[PDB]
Amino acid sequence: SGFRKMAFPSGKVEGCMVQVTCGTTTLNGLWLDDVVYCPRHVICTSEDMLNPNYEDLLIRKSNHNFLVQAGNVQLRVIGHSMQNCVLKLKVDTANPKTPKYKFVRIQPGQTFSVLACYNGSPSGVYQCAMRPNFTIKGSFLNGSCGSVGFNIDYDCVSFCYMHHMELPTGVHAGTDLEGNFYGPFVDRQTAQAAGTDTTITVNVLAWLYAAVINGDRWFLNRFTTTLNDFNLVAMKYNYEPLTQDHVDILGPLSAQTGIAVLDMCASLKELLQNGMNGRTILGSALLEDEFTPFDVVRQCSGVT
Amino acid sequence: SGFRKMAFPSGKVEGCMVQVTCGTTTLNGLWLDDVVYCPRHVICTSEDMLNPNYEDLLIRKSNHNFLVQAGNVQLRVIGHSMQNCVLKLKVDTANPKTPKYKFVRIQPGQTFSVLACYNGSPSGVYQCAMRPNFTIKGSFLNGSCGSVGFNIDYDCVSFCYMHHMELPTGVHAGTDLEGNFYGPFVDRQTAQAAGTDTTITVNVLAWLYAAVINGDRWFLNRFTTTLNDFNLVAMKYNYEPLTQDHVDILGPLSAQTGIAVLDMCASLKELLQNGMNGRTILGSALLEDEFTPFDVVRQCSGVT
Ligand SMILES: COC(=O)c1cccc(NS(C)(=O)=O)c1
Ligand SMILES: COC(=O)c1cccc(NS(C)(=O)=O)c1
Repeated sequence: SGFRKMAFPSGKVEGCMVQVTCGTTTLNGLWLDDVVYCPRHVICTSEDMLNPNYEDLLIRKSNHNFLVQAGNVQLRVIGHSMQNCVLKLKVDTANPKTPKYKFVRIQPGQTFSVLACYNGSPSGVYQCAMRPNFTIKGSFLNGSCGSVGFNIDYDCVSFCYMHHMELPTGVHAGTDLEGNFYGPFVDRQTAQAAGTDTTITVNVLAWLYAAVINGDRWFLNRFTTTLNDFNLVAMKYNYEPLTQDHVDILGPLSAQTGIAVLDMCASLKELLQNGMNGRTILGSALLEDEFTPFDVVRQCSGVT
Repeated sequence: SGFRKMAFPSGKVEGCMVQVTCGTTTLNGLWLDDVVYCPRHVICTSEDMLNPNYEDLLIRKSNHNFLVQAGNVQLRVIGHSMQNCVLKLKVDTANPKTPKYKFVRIQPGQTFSVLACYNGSPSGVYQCAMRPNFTIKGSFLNGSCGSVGFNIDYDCVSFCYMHHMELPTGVHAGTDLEGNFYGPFVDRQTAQAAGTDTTITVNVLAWLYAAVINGDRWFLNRFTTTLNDFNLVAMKYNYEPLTQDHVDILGPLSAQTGIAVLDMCASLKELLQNGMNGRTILGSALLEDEFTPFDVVRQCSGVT
């Protein structure tokens, strides 16, 4: 029993973290096989960052300008290319600790673990979600760029995020491992405002199911609703619309608890309209939206 | 910027987790040097668990009755002893991945990371605190016993917790790595009620400092207080008393933010008396008490 905000074990990713230095800029890289992936803004002075022309800045850089250190040993860079907003540094040595891995671009609402690193050295691990506005709410200081976000399916690490940017509002933007930003963000020190940070409805429902499974039942009400009725309320409260695809995904949590998805929707509706009245659910005084349905299944069934 | 509930990187501990089986009971062990540490209740049938006599149950067990598996390879048990509520299984092979490590008994209020394991296989990592009633609020299913709690000081893992028990209320009890229970709990399936789960005052203050550092300032008030005045309010709200030792520990957070510890105490006092009024601090609608002052320093300074 008990339900915790849980990150994947970080060991497989710890073994992939290196320090990348270009001139006076040091950040983190991800070493998979004989390639080190890092944010292309490693090539920038903070001055460059105001209006960088990355192709033009890259002409001034050779293989030997990229200093890659894995622990306290230098890797030989034998090639480099720009893919979108990441640099791929070819090194002469395959990472001996390369895990099975995939590159996956996640959708808003999906959760992942971040291994926060400074100078290629891991400091901590935490669980994030891709927000509906394609930001993440991270914990990232100067030097944390190139820290990555990941999921693990048994023995295979799916890399979904690399850290690039803090917005003036202190929320975070970054790329998939093909260098493509999530959302409309760019690796430039310019005014970039995030859209509405809406609540991930399907995730709140999953967590309400988790609460029922763990004995927190006080919010279960006598009502049901429809998707259209629920969605009118959702809109009003800046919750993402719920689709039949979301209802389908929640099906196993419905089955386990014998609470129809639309019944839990009506319980959520009442919680939005009435508030918590100073009560908690799973030790939270707000509705948690950074557990996916699968996260709830995983933690409530003990997958390794 | 940003402030997250952050666990230590789990890699060093992942490398120490093994499966221990005695008869039909499988749980987790911790392999350090040539010793596997596990809960002594590995020897119990659930029937035994109602009134176990551990010395008497152990007479029926030999070295070969303890099956230790590290990944998919069996370790040879050449010795076994009971220390308090843990078994120490001597194996013929030193763990090649043994990190630098210490055994530390923590005080209530101290935080640590838990690597949740099933069948010697890590499923996730989360951040806990030793509650003032010597429980922890974990996420632990059947098979998770022998999962451990730890801190890392640079390269040295300090092991502070091993999981043993879920109380009828679904909170958790376990031991230090010398087999001594935290609090008055015993490894017996009997009625064991926890005391008052009080709020770790010094931890809430630290997190309020973290909030100021990250731009959440709305709760800063025009008041100050004294330890005695604050403590009258603390008592009323089931907050732990604040000592001059706690004030001393908060000193660096005071210095960084220029907010006197007693001023932040007066801000906390008003938050207890007035509530949050539907506002959040660092994305929480309650006062978070599972960050230590050092945790705040660590995350706000980027230690690795
Ligand atoms: C077991 O049913 C699920 O929760 C489930 C099924 C299939 C896929 C997922 N992935 S998710 C939570 O990101 O959308 C969850
Ligand atoms: C830097 O000042 C601190 O926060 C500090 C100093 C010394 C020790 C600690 N350990 S603790 C938070 O567990 O009580 C924190």
